[PDB]
Parts: sequence; structure tokens; C-alpha cells
Amino acid sequence: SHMLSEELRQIVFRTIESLPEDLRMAITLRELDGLSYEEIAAIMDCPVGTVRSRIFRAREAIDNKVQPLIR
DNA sequence: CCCGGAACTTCG
DNA sequence: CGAAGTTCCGG
Repeated sequence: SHMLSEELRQIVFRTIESLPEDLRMAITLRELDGLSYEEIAAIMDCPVGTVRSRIFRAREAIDNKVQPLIR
């Protein structure tokens, strides 16, 4: 309820939620399901290299919403 | 603009 | 070394 640390966790969830389906799924399978890149690539039927960038780019989007928040 | 993937780099 | 993570040349 409005304390900074609380604003930050909500910002993380909210940003994951608004990501493009592929980025959201790739970051979700990695962070919440704890899957390996290999596994995620099978689930998403795509090259693992695409999993690498998708996860990278999903992380970037989360960080661009979080960094403007700390100190 | 929004990323796809593979090369390249770091980490466990 | 194998998995995770970073970068870049496209398309």
C-alpha cells in the first residue's frame, strides 16, 4: 500500500503482464517455472538463441521501469 | 520500431 | 565444459 518496496514489486508484475506474448512467456517460464533455455525453446518451439534475446529483452523492459525508481 | 537468431562472453 | 547471459547484424 504505497511504500516504495511495494511499488517496486507491483511494477515488476505489471510490466511482465504488458509484455508481448512471446517475451512474457519466455521470461515467465524462466523466472517462475525455473526452466532452462533448452526447455523453454522446446516449449516455445523456437531456437534457443531466440529464447536468449527474448529473455534479455523482457528483462530490459522490466529494468527500464524499475531503475527510474531506486535512489 | 520490434525484435530473430546466431556469434560471442561470462558464470557455475 | 555446459548453461546462462550479452551483443549485433540484419529483416
